[PDB]
Amino acid sequence: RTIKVFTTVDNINLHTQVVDMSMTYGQQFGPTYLDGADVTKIKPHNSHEGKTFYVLPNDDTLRVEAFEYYHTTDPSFLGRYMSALNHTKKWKYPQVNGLTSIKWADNNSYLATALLTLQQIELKFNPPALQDAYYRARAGEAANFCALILAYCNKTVGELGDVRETMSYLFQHANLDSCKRVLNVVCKTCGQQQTTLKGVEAVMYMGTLSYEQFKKGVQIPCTCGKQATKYLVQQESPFVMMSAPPAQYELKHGTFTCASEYTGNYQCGHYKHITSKETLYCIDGALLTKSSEYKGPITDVFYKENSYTTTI
Amino acid sequence: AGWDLTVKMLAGNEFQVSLSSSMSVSELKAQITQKIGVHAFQQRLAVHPSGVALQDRVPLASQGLGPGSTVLLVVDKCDEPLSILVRNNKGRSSTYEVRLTQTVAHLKQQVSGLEGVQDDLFWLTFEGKPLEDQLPLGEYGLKPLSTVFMNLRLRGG
Ligand SMILES: [Zn+2]
Repeated sequence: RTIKVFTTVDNINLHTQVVDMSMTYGQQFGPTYLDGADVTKIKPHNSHEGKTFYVLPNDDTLRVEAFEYYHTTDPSFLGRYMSALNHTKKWKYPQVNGLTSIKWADNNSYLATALLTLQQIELKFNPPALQDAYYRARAGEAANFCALILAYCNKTVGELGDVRETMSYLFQHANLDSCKRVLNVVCKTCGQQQTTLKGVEAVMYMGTLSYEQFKKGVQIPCTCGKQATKYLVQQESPFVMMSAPPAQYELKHGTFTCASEYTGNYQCGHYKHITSKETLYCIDGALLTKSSEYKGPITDVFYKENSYTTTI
Repeated sequence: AGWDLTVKMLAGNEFQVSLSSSMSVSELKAQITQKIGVHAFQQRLAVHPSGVALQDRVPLASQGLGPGSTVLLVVDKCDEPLSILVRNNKGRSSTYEVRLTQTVAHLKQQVSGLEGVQDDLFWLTFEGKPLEDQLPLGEYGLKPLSTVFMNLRLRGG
């Protein structure tokens, strides 16, 4: 005696299967998952009729479907994705006017900060899996997006994390081709040098949190011994990310999009999210606090941008 | 729809690889790696017989290549040592001798030793792309005197 189930890799192309109830799922499909739960070594229950199961791509059809969705051939992916999801569906996702954080659990503060950030910057993902999940995360059903973020970044539930590392890994899977940055580095021995950057490098800088400082110049050490001045000549992107080692920084309302606060060291630490709505919000996981002004250890600051040319 | 491509080698001998429409050069090289065990970065690919080079991020279906088309693979095993720079949080570029065949992991070992930091408390980037431990240096297209950035890893829970 048998039941009817669906096997898939994308939850788009569903394949009708008839399962012998005497054998494990594993004995018929190889590695098999029900909403992230590993049901490989489990015999089919009656309550499984008509339900969808994810499986390891194990034929040239499933392989095509899977790459078209995830943009990876990596055989471990559904393993690490489904393993993450199995935890992320059990987290709570509190909102403030549609902005979705995560109640603290399994050291998830960095994920929560990343998740909040992603909802406030104009970003277009390439793997349909990320784009689909990204649109459902903005709507409030965000557990799936978090599991994909963990998998793509190759981190696990429980592991400590860095928000800048995470955005760096994700930005590789985003279309940033239209993004362009032009800098001038002004030494006294090299002279003046103008470099044009594209993609990820056009939107991330590590050295200062201030966008207004980067526009009128920052001191960096040069190859030629002493100190050159780097400044921003032209910028064409929907946002910019400005990062620097955690430092006591004042965030003025209306002068930035959102920012990451880091309290701790290079062993253990904790992230809070600060965003500029009608006033300044401080979102520590589930807890929300409003203030007209904010000072604290900021490490990452996101700004809104369209097209900037300098006057120098 | 999936589709099959013919890879002609300069040894003369052919084989077949399975693609999907959204696949570009990276995945072809990764599929060739599968069948003949040659690092992606050591493969030069061009349309056969026209002999025009492949566009690096636009899909293969978008370019000339469709089902029944052929591509020429030639293999540059050249593994000469080269000098690369690895800059820390301060700004001090230090020079390391490496080969494009040795893993990012092996490079972190060297940088961990010289900068005196546990290998798992920093990550490396080249041109904004994170370097993954298990992959070889060649994948990230490092030239002689290319500058790898060392990033101190925050540990947020
Ligand atoms: Zn100089």
